[PDB]
Amino acid sequence: WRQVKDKPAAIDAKVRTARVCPVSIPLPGPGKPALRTNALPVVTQSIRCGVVTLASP
Amino acid sequence: LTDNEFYQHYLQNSQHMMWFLGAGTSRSAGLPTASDIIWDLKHRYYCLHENQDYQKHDINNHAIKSKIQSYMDSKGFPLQWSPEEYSFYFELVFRDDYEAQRKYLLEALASRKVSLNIGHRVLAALLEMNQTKVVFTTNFDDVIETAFSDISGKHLSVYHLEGSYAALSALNTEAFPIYAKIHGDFRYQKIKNLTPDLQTNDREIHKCFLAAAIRFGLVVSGYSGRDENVMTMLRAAIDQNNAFPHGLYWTVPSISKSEPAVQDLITYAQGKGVRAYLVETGTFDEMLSKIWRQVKDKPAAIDAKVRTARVCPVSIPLPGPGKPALRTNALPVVTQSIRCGVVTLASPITFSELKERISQKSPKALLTYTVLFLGGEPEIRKIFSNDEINSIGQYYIDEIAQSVAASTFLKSFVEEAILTALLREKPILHRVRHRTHYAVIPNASAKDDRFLDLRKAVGFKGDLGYITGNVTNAKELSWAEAVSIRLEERGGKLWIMLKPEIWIKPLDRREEATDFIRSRRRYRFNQCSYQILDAWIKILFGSIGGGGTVNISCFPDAEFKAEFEIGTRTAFSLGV
Amino acid sequence: VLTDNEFYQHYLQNSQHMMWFL
Amino acid sequence: CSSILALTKVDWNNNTLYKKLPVTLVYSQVFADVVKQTPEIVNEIYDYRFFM
Amino acid sequence: CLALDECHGVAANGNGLALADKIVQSMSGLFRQKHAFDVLLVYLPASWKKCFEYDGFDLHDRIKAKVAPLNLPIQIINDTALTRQCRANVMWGVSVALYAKAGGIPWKLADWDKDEAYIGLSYAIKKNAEGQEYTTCCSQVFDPDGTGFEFVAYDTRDRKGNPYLSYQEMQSVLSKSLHLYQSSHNGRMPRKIFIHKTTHFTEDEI
Amino acid sequence: CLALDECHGVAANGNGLALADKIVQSMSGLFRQKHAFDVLLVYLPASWKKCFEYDGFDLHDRIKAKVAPLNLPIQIINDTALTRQCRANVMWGVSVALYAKAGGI
Amino acid sequence: DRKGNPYLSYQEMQSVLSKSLHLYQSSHNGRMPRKIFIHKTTHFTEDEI
DNA sequence: TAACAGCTCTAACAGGAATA
RNA sequence: AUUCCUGUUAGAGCUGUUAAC
DNA sequence: TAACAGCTCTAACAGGAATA
RNA sequence: AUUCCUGUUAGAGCUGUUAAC
Ligand SMILES: Nc1ncnc2c1ncn2[C@@H]1O[C@H](COP(=O)(O)O)[C@@H](O)[C@H]1O
Ligand SMILES: [Mg+2]
Repeated sequence: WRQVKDKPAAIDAKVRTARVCPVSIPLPGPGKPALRTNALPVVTQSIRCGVVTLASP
Repeated sequence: LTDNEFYQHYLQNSQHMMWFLGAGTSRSAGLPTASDIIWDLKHRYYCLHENQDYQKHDINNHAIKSKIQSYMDSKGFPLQWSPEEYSFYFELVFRDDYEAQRKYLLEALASRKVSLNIGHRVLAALLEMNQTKVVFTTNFDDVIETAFSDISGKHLSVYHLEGSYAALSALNTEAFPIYAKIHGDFRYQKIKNLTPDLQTNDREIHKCFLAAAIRFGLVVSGYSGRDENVMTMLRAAIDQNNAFPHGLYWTVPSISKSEPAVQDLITYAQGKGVRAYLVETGTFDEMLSKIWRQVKDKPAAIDAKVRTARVCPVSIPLPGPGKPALRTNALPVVTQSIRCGVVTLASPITFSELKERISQKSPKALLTYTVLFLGGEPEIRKIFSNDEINSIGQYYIDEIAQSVAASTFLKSFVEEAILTALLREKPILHRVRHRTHYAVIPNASAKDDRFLDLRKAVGFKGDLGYITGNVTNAKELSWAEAVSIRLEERGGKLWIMLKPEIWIKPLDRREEATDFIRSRRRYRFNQCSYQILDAWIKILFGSIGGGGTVNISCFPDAEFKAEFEIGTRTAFSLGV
Repeated sequence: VLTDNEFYQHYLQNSQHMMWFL
Repeated sequence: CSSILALTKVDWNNNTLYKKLPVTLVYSQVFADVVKQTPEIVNEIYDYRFFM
Repeated sequence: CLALDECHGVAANGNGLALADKIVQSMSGLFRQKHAFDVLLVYLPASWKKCFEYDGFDLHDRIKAKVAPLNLPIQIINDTALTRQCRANVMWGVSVALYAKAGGIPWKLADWDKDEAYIGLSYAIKKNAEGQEYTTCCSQVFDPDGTGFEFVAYDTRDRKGNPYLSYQEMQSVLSKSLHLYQSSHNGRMPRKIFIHKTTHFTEDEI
Repeated sequence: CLALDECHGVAANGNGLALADKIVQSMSGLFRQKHAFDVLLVYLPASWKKCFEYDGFDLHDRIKAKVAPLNLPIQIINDTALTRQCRANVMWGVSVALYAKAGGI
Repeated sequence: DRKGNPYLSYQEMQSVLSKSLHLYQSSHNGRMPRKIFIHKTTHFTEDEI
């Protein structure tokens, strides 16, 4: 609806597409003068670790 | 080649003339151009990915155009109005979906926004009345089809790429008029509009153009080159025997802004022996308007549709006088036909010459040029000797209103004649200011009984007023009541206009009495003006404005006499 | 399969005649 | 992105090509300093030509 | 005009407020002749550097804050502008600054949309004795229906300890911004509003 | 604001174009505060009559065309509005003009 | 550009009228005007009509 | 293209105030 | 130019009608 | 309310001048 | 302070996770 054309004023006042609180705009395709950033990806999705239980806070 | 010589050349041989109209005529037909299509595509593309409201921002705004173009340049797309852009944006938006591309191109160039103007209608009239037989076009929308259907009332045979070879046969069997679209209708699968499709030419349409080259000469308008396939087809058409029997007339709205491709093609054609000429004739619409103007014996049936302004609209009739009624100052002159005298001169005469002869001789007659004279022949003999006069005869004006409307000389002559008639037998003096006539109460005879009613008209609170005298604070200016009398041609009727005025004896010293003229006229309200107009009607006509048909003749004792009859009651009409 | 954006383009080009099943 | 990029170019007080921030941010910072120093300005709004 | 002599004396005292007020009183001879001149060129010598900057006080900031309600622009010039080697750099700077302070517009954003207003909010620190003070002010750079374009800042206001505007304060400053934009464009709504904040927006602030 | 005294010199010189330019240039003090006001009441003393209207020129139209792109409405007031016999006439006219130029309708 | 007479030609009249209804459409979200009144102090030539 | 006719307009001035 | 349009003085612009060129 | 972790910004100084 | 914002030295405000009061 945000790209439908020639809509009467009353309808747009009625709907107004409410409001977008959690903004989420799509990232474009990877595409193909590239820029090289300093970020190294980390693909370790999970790790194992230890827990100790204490008798006192 | 100057434009006027091109017009004369085209008019001389208009029966053998192909036309070539690609994307240039559509600009003026109410449908978007190539640049408008590109900008629309950019608008959809930008609004689609970057989620923005489509109708919130327009497309012909400068700021939004710059922002969208900057966005397009951000993704590395072509910069500005450069080749391989229109096809590029089409293939970008529609990602090689020729059905959707066709549907969009149909919707943008659909047959609802098109409003035919003079150019397309004139070309369609040339098609129907059979001067131009072949109209090639690189254009998709059915502007010429709609124009021909509107004007001729007959279905037009449009040719395209689907059939392809249909046009060539029509040419061979002389099934004119033919309207072959080199790039085909948008109603069909193949449109041939992208750059990759614009490098090749259909074999059969190519052959049809080559064959049509020999038969007629080409006039190409609204075409700026930039197409390789059409340019090479034209070049191949040049490179054959008697390529154009009537020369290739390439017309551009501006010679200076014409692309170099057109000029070098013209030079190549001239080098190949044909008489191809490049001319500038302004826009396509003006060119076709002039061409239609020079057309002789255009049928009335089609010309009633070519130029709808030529026919007279708004002939809305007026109702009856049935059922407060304003009383105007117009006296209807019911005289329909009059008699005048004509003198034939051995040498041509000028209206100015006759006017100066009037000024010098000052005869007791009237004359005008068209030489119609009203009065006695001996007066004309005084004005013109026997040597310069060939014969003296009669003239009859069967329709006075049409005659005065047609020629302003007749208007002035009849106005002067009726003015002389009205003041012929009356003491009221006759003067002129600029080009108007004034009947003014004379100074000496201001005590006449026929002025007493007028004396009542100007009187204050019913007492006796004043008609003539001297200004309150002027050295020598003298003032009198007067009426400006004029002739008005309204529709098919003639009326006498009376307007009460304050005449000033010195002509050039009228402004010095302006305040007085204002002061005397401050309180001439509806009742007072009604009284003055009635008094002036009585003075000028001798009868009160009830059921009267007083008739007045000018020069009653003359062989050529004009006898007018004016109703003594001014125009009136009760409210509905 | 097709990207949602081209589906939006096709819907918007011809939306006068397209159903809606829910 | 385009709005901010264009906004970083209309700082007349700056005599270089651009800034790090849009002129809105830098002028809001400058007026924030001005107001922090002088509390009796809060009532009225002021043009950029004064504090630039 | 000449700077009144006691300013030099207060230069020894290290009293920034007194120095600024004395400078304002020195320029007071120019209050009546506002029509004659467009831009004032206040010069602060290096000898006054002791009062140039110190904790809780900014000399140029105080001077401009005092002179702005009187409606007369100043382009303060210190020894830096004289010192600075490259003359063309400083000359471009001062020339553009003076032309824009007179009332002219050296340049404008090409093909800028007149229906979009770009709000920008920032803040500053006042180191109070007991706590901290956050001063938040807004600015607008919209383009009116005319050819020139506007650029106006204003305070967002009684006391704030955090730089996040609450519901009331943020809606008030945005309503004031909306009225400001309406006043220029005959009363037309802004079809799109940009807000640039240095810190994140709170849930109530949005 | 106050008009420059050079306007008087230009008016004595009888130069309409320069007079209009000087009147417009006098507006910079208000232009630094364009947001502050809605309508500007420009007054012209009778001593400038020599440049009010002459051939190939009209001061009112020049001023209106010079300040139209600057978006500030202007209500020009001559001495006539002051010396018109009646007062409610001038008051009604000026008030309705002021309301129309500041807002509208 | 230049006009020697107060009567608009074909192209100028069409351009002015185009600007007019485009302004109306912008102020009417694209809706076409149904009645148009063009008042002129002088008579319309054939080109203007 | 040069006059001439009418119809109508603006371009400069001047100018007084709503039936008395 | 708070307004209004009433006149004066001029010139153009269109139409024409002739004479041409 | 008192620590702890991170993100981020301003407060005060100091500081050289755009491929060498 | 014609300007630019790179560093240094610190502190605050936001979030969180604990301990509670
Ligand atoms: N009114 C017009 N009459 C004649 N030619 C035109 C007109 N408008 C545009 N053109 C020509 O059409 C060309 C554009 O066609 P194209 O760009 O090939 O689609 C321009 O270069 C113009 O020379
Ligand atoms: Mg500065």
